[PDB]
Amino acid sequence: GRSLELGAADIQDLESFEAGRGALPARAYLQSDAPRLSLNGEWQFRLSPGSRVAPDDGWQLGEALNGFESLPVPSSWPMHGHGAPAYTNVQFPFAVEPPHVPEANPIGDHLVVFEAGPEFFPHALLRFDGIESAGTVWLNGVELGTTRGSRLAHEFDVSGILEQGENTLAVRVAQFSAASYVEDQDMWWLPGIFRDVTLQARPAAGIDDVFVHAGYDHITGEGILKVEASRGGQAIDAVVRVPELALELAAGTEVRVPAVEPWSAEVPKLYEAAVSAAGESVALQIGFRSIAIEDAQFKVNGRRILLRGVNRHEHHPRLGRVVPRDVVEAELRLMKQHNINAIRTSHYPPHPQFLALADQLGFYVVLECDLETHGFESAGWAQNPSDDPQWEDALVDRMRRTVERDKNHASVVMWSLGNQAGTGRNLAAMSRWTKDRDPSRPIHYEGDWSSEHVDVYSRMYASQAETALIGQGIEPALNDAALDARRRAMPFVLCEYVHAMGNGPGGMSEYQALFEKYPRLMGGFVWEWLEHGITVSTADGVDHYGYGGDFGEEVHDGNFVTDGLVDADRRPRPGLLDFKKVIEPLRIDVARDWTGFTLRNGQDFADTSAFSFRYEVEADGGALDGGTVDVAPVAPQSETVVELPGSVAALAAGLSDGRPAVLTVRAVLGADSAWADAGHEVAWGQSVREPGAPVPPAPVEPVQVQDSELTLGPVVFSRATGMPTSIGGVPVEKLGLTLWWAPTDNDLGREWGGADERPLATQWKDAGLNRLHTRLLGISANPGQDGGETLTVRTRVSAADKQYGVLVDYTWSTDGETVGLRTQVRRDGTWVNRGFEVEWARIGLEFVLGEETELVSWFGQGPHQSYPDTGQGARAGWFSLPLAKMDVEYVRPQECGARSGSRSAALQLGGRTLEICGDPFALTVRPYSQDVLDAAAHRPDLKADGRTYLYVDHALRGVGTAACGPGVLEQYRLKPRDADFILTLKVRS
Amino acid sequence: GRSLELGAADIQDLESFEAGRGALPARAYLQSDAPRLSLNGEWQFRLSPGSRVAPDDGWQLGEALNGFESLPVPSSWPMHGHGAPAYTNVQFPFAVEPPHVPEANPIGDHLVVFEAGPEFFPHALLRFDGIESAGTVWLNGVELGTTRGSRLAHEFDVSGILEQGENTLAVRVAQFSAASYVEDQDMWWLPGIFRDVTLQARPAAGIDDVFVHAGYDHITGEGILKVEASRGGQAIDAVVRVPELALELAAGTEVRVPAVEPWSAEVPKLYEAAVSAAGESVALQIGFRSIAIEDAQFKVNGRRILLRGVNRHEHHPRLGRVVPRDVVEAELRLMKQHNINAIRTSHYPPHPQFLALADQLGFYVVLECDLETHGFESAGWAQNPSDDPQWEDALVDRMRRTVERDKNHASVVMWSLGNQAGTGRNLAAMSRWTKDRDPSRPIHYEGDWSSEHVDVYSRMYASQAETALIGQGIEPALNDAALDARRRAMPFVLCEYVHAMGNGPGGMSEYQALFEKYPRLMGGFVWEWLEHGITVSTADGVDHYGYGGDFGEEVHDGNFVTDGLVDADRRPRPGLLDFKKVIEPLRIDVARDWTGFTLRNGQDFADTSAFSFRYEVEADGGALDGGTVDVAPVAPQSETVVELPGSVAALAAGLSDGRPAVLTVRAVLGADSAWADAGHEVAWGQSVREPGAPVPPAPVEPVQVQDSELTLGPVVFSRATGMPTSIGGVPVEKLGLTLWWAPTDNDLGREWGGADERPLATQWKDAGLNRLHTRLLGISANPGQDGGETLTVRTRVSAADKQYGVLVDYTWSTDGETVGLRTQVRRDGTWVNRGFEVEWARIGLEFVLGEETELVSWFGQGPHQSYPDTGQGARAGWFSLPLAKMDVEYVRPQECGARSGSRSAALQLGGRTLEICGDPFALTVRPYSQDVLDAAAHRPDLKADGRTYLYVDHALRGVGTAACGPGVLEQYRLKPRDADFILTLKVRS
Ligand SMILES: OC[C@H]1O[C@@H](O)[C@H](O)[C@@H](O)[C@H]1O
Ligand SMILES: OC[C@H]1O[C@@H](O)[C@H](O)[C@@H](O)[C@H]1O
Ligand SMILES: OC[C@H]1O[C@@H](O)[C@H](O)[C@@H](O)[C@H]1O
Ligand SMILES: OC[C@H]1O[C@@H](O)[C@H](O)[C@@H](O)[C@H]1O
Ligand code: NA
Ligand code: NA
Ligand code: NA
Ligand code: NA
Repeated sequence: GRSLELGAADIQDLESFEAGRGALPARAYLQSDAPRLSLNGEWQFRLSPGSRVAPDDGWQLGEALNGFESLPVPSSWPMHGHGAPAYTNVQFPFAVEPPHVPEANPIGDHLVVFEAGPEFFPHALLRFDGIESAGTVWLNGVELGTTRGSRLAHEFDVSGILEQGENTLAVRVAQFSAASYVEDQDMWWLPGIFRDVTLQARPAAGIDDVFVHAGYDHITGEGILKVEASRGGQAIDAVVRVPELALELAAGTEVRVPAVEPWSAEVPKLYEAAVSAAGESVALQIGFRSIAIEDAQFKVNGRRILLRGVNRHEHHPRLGRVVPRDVVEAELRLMKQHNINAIRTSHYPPHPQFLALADQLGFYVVLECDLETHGFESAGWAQNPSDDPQWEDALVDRMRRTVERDKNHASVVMWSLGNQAGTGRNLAAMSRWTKDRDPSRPIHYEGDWSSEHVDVYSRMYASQAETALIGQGIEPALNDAALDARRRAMPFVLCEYVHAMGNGPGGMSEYQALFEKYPRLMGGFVWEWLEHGITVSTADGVDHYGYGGDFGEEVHDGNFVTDGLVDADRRPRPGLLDFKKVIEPLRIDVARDWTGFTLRNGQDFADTSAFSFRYEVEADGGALDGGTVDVAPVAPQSETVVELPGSVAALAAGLSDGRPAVLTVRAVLGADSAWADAGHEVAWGQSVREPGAPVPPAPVEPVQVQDSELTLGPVVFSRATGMPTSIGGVPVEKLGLTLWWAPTDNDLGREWGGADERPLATQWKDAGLNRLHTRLLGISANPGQDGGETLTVRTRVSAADKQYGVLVDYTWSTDGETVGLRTQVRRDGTWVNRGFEVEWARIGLEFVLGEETELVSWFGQGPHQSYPDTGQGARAGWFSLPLAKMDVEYVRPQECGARSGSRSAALQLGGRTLEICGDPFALTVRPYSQDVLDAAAHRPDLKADGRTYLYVDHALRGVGTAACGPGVLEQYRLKPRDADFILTLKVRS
Repeated sequence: GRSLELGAADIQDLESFEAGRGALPARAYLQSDAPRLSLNGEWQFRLSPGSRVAPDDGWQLGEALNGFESLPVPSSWPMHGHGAPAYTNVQFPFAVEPPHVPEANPIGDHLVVFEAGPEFFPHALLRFDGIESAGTVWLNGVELGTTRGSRLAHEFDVSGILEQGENTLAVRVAQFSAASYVEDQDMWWLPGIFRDVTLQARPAAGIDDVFVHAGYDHITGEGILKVEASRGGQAIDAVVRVPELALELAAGTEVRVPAVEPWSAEVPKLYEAAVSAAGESVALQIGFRSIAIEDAQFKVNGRRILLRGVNRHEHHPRLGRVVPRDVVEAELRLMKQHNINAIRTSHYPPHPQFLALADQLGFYVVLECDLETHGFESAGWAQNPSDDPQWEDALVDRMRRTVERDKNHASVVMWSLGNQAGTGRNLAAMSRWTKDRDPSRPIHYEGDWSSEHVDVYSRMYASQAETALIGQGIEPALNDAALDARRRAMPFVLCEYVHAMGNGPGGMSEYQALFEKYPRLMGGFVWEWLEHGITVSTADGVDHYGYGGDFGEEVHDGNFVTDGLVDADRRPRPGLLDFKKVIEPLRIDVARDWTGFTLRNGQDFADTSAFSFRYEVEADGGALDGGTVDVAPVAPQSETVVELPGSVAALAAGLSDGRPAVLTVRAVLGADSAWADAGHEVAWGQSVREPGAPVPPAPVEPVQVQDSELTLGPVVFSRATGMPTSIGGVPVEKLGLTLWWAPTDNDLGREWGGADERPLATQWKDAGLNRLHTRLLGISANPGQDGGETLTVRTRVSAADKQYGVLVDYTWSTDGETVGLRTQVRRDGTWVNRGFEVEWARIGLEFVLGEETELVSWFGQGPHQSYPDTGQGARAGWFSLPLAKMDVEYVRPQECGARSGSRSAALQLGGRTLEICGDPFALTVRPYSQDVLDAAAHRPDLKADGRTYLYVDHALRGVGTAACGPGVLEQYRLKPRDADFILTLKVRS
């Protein structure tokens, strides 16, 4: 019969399996002297909820615009009130039935008027560097075409459509399209024209495309240069000038430069070049380097390299997918400042401006195509576009555009087909296309472990153990003997490892030792550089980051998008401070006798001439000595023993026994670089003269007994509970055993393997670890010394409904000045619950004091937190921080702020100071309780209550990376056990 | 050394394994002419948080009372502001380490001054009928003793301690003691002196104990009477008078009464008797009945009986464990009014006054000892007191006191050792003790399935299938051949079945048919009679019930305590209305031709003389005919065919085809009974002349097309969505498919068996059933009739991230007056998620109307809700209720209120009325959405939004009893399938 539905045609276009239509051939992004006009600025924007109600009212013509309001472009429009951001990880936010699209599909109509001078005639084009996800483009009312591939560039010919003077550009953007099925990255869904829009003139006798080939003969030191130039796809005559190298050559001819300085992330040497035809000149930066796979090793310029990498998404906490250039420059500088040398453009090509910065600052780049079909996995990959022939042209297009845009950049050392897209015919087609087009760069793809269509073997989150087996070449064989032979000849990369969500990542050091030991291991890229937090405010206007669910999403994945080394505003997390140290390119081992240090240059190409080597001896009262020592340049992968000045060793010999002192040797920048100023720290090592264990105070002065209180020097006990009620005028509200901490994001993740896959957080809750109860068994005084008396308080700790417990005995002693506390812990019964062994977070004490703390000082590791499998970046020394600065501003509050390896601590409580000494303990000080910390979903929920929560831990569990990847390694697990530890306390007024 | 802890002695007493000390021998509760004074009234009360701080300040003497305030006694003191109620099911609220007690142990000091006249001298006693959990008792400063067994009676001799005139009674009650380990019932923890306190004189030549033996010879009709009387444990001479039977006999001699009328729950004949010694007379009610197990059947007075039972806890929503006498009488009347004939005193003996009411109203009683160790189960029963020899005397005591108190009551037909206490030596000792003491009553205990120490085979929540196998005697054998032979000779009882939590219970009819078919099946007792809800109010003072967690509990079990047939205030839930019908003691099957009905007397002893048999024919406009028919008494377990007056059949023959009419036959009380008034309904049956399927309207008048709307008679469609936007001026805000409902408590329970034990609620959430999305595929008009046109709207329904869907096509038609809606549903793809088949809650439509509804009327089943496996109590007829009265006030809001079997419906929306007809559909009407219903944890969270949510379901799932016991039976499950159904709509103004 009849057909009455609306918008069927717009929707049928959105449901297209094809690439964009009407676009010029894909080419490089080129700096050209051709006239250009940026259309970035204030556009007009109208939002309709779906195609069926998007007006077809000739709005493209620019006149009589009702419903339109101002909107900046580039933009991610949900970041400007229009709709809301939405976060899913794997799950699609719409029903999975490709190529169909939901009825709720935000449609954004963009319109801008601009002036086209005569220099854009006769020929010109319009360039869009990114539209998420489907663009339709009209100029002065005529349709130029459509765009597909949200992070890829499209160029449309406007010759004979651009009119001199006023022009009107109209763009209809659909959030969802068939392309959404192939853009399922773990990140926010954010439609918009989110990258540059540019009018460019195309002069006659110009240059459309250039393909730089710049190799390096590491034996002769020769460069191998060929620069290809074309117009309309055909090779053209052009001249290539490289002044610094005294070169003038024809485009299209290979020459041998007698001697070039080769490009690497370490020494990113770049030669300025120009490719000139009659009507247009293109300016290039040329880095001479050759990539090769040899002996199951990934080599640049003849050397195996070590990738110290991160996964870099593009995200801004207020602008969405638009990352301003000053943020890009700052964050790339920040990466270099933390010894990073490699970037994976997870999981799509970056802004085109990124590539020149990577060339200049020096990163080995894995440039990744915009392709991810992860949400088909949950259905056994049924309908996976990667293996559906109908999607072949769309996916080859995506790969073509990815390669063509960035093929001229030395920093790109690998092409990646995409991410988490399964296996399939279209991936093979993308590989063959890339391999034919650009043999000079190995192909990467992790989704197909057989590695049939790639040149490197890539995995995500392989455990340290499996990595060690791969490093030795003894991983299990593939069933296919041919494929196994190929894959065993491949070097191995962790495209994602040590997931950096919340407190953590743990186990980074164990990976690094393998990277150093085994040449086949190329290194690894941390998942991920940044947290995708989005700024939002509450009533009082206090700012904080939002995550999945905080924007009304029907389906989401919560804080899983906040999984980074820096926050959305690029403030480092402790994991980055640790990472910087783990990947430091020099190793400095200070001799115990302070006569010198062993120095190993862990770089691949550079020597140590860029570094100044500094030493300082610090003591309780500050610096005793310091200076700089001169070090003959150490070659890459070599080592030497540097003598320290004799005054240092002599100072060590003169220290009275038990006086703590720390010798630190640092390698800093001898001069300003392009990524940091002179004096910036790159590497360091220490040797510590530990303080002698604190003398327990003689048990002098007998305990005083009263009706309800007991008194032992400065300590007052409740005779009912047997617990201290004040120490030296400091009110104590509670003292008890701790075995639990507020779960980290890692603790909320499933630990696969074994019959028990409950997250540790759930194991703890089931076991009652968060709700310990204490029963008093007895209190007794015993002869001490010369009248004095110790006080022993015996308790048992358990939880409601459990038969297992620990016996905890506190023996107190005092000489009137310092208080001696010995704690003994003994397992009672079998610590099994729900059929599995219970594990502990800690063995420690919680002191709850009835006064606030202004300042915390300690001798130990710092300044930032450290847990058994983290804190590589925490060095030995003396530290002091205001209470608030002891905390860590994770988006979801969780256990954090512990300072492991403390020998002494001092809390300033108003006018008094509480001092704690003893054998190594971890230190934590909070203005709120653990229950307040666990309950909080965002930082504003953390309310101070005027108390001080002081945690002193004899033992801590590790933090691992169980949110995604390995849990805590065996050596850092904490099974129930017996324990004993001494402390001394003292209050100064 | 020294020992400084406080309260060690009080705590060591609380940790005692022994029974109470200093108490008189256990005896019956006896109505005596001895002087008595109740000390119930306003006592003084002081609360301390534990033994170590409970003052030892001579408070027992009554002078200088600081910290004391007024408190009524009996009381559960947390119900009066002192502390808070706390609910755990299985889990103990304290660490499990018997006999030890937590430091947080509320200690309640009770004190009262009273006057003792001379009639309490020389000898007297003090009687406590219940103290939870540990009592210490002083009178005028001297310690009488202690109490253990919280629901058991203790009596202390006060001779020479009671002083003439003023006396001061002091009682220190500890909430927790070693006894708590054996009182772990699924209920609130509520300390207090919660039952009577009584001063009783003990005259010389009195009677301390009496033991009535009153058997019945069902062959001769003789009574067998022996009344034992004792003083100080020794048999004494007394005279027994039974006037009605012309008997005067000696105590201690067995006589044969020539003819007695025997006692049963159906005919609770009681003979008044007095047992008199010189100094005291005891008044008794004697019911002659004999209990016997024969041929694997439980028989009373020579007949197998059917138990129609409930589990009766003692709970009051504002007074806790104190249940006022008028509530006890009312609720027992209410039970009889719903055909219940049996009570299990779950899981402790009731108030002593209960036993006379049960004798008088008529219930077969399972009287259960106060014993439950359920919380040791989770540890493999390690340390279970039931098998720990140190607990033998305490547990034998409990059983002794239980039996001695109530052994004289005919209503007690079984003794139960306790509940969920595992297996063990002490249970065997309790059984042997009871068996020696009172052979006249079989022993019940469910915890030991081997049944070694019991006389009946008892289970909880055995499935209908397993019950059928037990009923046939073909359940699997025990390993022990001797024990198997014993158990197979036992009749079988479900001490708990068809858990009545929230919407439900389902599957009651399938159990009942087995009880009727198989003599070995004794029947069953529903878990439980009442919800243990506790009254609380919010800001505006609106009252509602609280459950676990609503009182600050650290560990609890939420609404699992609200699992009853009536609410805390004894308002019936729909499950009780269904239960009443399922267990109705007469079966009335009305003949299709309306000539008569088959009547089966399902009683065990009584005939049908107590019933008046009434008929009524009702039609659309009300009653057409009615009257009473006389029925010659039908013997128990017999049946007959009763003719109806010829006018009834003739009326059926005269009905024009399609005119609905309902013949109902009811058996009501011919005269007032002791539990209801004359006319009270006991049983009923119906025969319905169904209305003819509604004629679909001729598809006349063609559909009108506009830019954004389509019009088809009274219906206006949105051309974008293709859905109605108004019908006859009634705004329609949404129309779509439903497959999901707000989970019931049953849906939140694990369905054991199979690899999938996710609750159904979780299966639905994982599957996206609660978040369906609809895509429009096409809208088309088609030739109807004489110009007219149908309108077909094709849609697909799925959910985000899922590949499965349903195709839903709506074909609309109208003649200008009525609207015809045909809906077609077709499965698209395989409905599997997380590896398991998805099940649906329903196949229906949700109409969301933009106006409120005042009234709902329908022809179908009613007046209360009905689901496929419930609604036995809903009868056919015409019903009309205000919107609010369509809802069901479950404590936790959940799916409820559906009216299955509807043929027509009418919603009054202000001035207009919306009418729905069609083949059988279920009807639900709410002022709030399903998401609001699912989110709500208490009724105050249900906010009306001014809309009407109308649900019309072609198919519904059952509700089952999966919260505890069987899920939905196979025949009521709802697997994805294709479906089609027609409806007609019409708006009257
Ligand atoms: O012009 C349409 C097509 O032209 C091809 O030559 C080119 O490889 C593609 O980039 C595509 O855009
Ligand atoms: O390419 C084959 C691989 O595919 C992955 O998706 C899978 O998780 C691996 O176990 C491996 O089989
Ligand atoms: O008087 C103490 C004991 O006396 C026994 O004769 C009696 O069986 C028990 O009830 C117990 O109370
Ligand atoms: O008495 C033996 C029984 O004990 C129960 O606790 C158990 O759940 C049953 O499976 C049965 O073994
Ligand atoms: Na992914
Ligand atoms: Na938290
Ligand atoms: Na229980
Ligand atoms: Na709910």
